[PDB]
Amino acid sequence: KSLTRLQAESSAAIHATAKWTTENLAKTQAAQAERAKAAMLSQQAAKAKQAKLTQHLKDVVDRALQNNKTRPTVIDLAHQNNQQMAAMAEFIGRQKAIEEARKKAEREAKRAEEAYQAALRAQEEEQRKQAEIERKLQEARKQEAAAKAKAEADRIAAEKAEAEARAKAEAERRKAEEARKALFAKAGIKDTPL
Repeated sequence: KSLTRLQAESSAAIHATAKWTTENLAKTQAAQAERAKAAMLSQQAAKAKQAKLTQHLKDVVDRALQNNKTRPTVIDLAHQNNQQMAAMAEFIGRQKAIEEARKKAEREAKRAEEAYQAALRAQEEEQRKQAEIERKLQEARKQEAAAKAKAEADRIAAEKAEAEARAKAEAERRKAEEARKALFAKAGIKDTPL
């Protein structure tokens, strides 16, 4: 094969690889946009869960403040009677039990708050990765355009070298035939009808 045809095969193979690279990045972009959308969905669910468990904590706090209204009066501590002691002991038991339930509602609200912050960070990270893939995909498209333009220019150069090779061989063949026939014609030996 001619050097121009061999050069056109080399650049066509490089353009085929540039196409594969761009296509791989385009599929990566589409799969990464789906992961970002999945992370937005998971973040909206953690946001809802945080609001729900915060409301539950608020409801347990209101149960405490309602029970606190029932606090009995025990001021003569040296002369407490059995009914006043039972009233105070039962009030303290109810306040301690509500406090255990409030501590648990608060532990759960805090975990849900932390899970909402983690899902916000995960959404941010999937969007960061998506924007980086998009920058690489733009890079892939620019390299592919350059490879396409080069493969095309090499193919046209190969075609031009063959058109020129053919024109030159025809021009040399006609020049030799005319040179031979001019010797006869210049000596006055002329052509005649068939």
